[PDB]
Amino acid sequence: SMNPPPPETSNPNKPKRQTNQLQYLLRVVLKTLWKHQFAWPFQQPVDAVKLNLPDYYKIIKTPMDMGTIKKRLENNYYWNAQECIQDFNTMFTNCYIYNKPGDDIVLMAEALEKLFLQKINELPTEE
Ligand SMILES: COc1ccc(S(=O)(=O)N2CCCCCC2)cc1NC(=O)c1[nH]c(C)c2c1CCCCC2=O
Repeated sequence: SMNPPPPETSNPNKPKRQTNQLQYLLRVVLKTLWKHQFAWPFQQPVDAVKLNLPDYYKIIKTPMDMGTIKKRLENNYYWNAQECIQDFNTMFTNCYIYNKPGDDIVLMAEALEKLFLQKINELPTEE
């Protein structure tokens, strides 16, 4: 079983803008999680081929990861902050669907998610 193509990170047909909320999402929220001890399972799409996980994309139909989110922000793929927040939520949801209580990755996801929520609770004012 092959990996699916990774999520689109650029769309030359979508209008683009910079906002303070998107600045905060890339340079505060994403950066805080990206530099964290537990970031590494979440920095790129799950490679079901190299890791020999042929059921991963049978179970996870909306994959998402912080490498994709980072590239989406850097390519101005998001217009609304909620599009980016939704991607982080999807990434965490996938981890809790595929993995079980007691798995190390679940503990890593919980710690990253706590930090994500703390940072998003300080999202700046909308324009
Ligand atoms: C044993 O699992 C790994 C071992 C090493 C690395 S790695 O060293 O980072 N690396 C180099 C080797 C080839 C893959 C590309 C990066 C990653 C992973 N695995 C993840 O990054 C990852 N993430 C999630 C969200 C998952 C998983 C897989 C396990 C649990 C299921 C899951 O939900």
